[PDB]
Amino acid sequence: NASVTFSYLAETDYPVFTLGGSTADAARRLAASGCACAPVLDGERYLGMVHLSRLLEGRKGWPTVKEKLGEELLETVRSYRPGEQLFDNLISVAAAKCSVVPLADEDGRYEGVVSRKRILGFLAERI
Amino acid sequence: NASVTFSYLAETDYPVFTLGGSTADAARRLAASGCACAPVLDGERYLGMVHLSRLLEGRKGWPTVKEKLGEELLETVRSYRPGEQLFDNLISVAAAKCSVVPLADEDGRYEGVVSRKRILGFLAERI
Repeated sequence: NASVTFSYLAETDYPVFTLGGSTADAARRLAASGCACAPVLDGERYLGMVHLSRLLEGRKGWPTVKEKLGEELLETVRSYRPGEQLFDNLISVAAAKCSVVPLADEDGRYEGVVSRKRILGFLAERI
Repeated sequence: NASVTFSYLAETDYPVFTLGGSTADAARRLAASGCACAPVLDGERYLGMVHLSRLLEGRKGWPTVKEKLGEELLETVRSYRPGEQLFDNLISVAAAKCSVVPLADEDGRYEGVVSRKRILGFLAERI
């Protein structure tokens, strides 16, 4: 399977937020969905990952309606093109803080995520 | 390679809770630590995994002050012995809901966890 590309495991049924959007919404959706982190877009462009731990940092409750998803909240980690080879990149994917890595095309347009869970499921059948 | 055991990747710096403990504290600790789920013990004995999403189910924000961590909240998923072979069990580990699997000895004493992150990092070195 040496030539298998990130596209193979792409998922779009994963929480994704928009820059300037509701942080209360974001925190709730992350916590409810079993995800510690999710991509944040500006229009179509992937900008960064936001972590539930960061949204709840310092406070005792949940974000209020007024709180906005700023760029300062994001970890602007690398993305992968859907057409990149998965097996050229396992070291970096294993090292990523978030258990999914974001996919973006050549213009930076978000194309979903790939999870460590699905990568391991694929490898387990062939290792 | 072939004969590597779960023990090799075992981690004990991972959140762990105790039966009857504060659910609001547990939920707060999960969210602050970047973990969606963690083991719950009765003494040293592993009982099951608890999920942040389960703890928040039907709560507005945090669990109430009086709520205690009871066994009906747990996913009583399988554990692995530290001496079991990793390469005999990748399919089930990849399939687990939680991104970690609990280790327990022959008597069910909790011995840490093994994460999908560490397993993938280990594989990346040899694929």
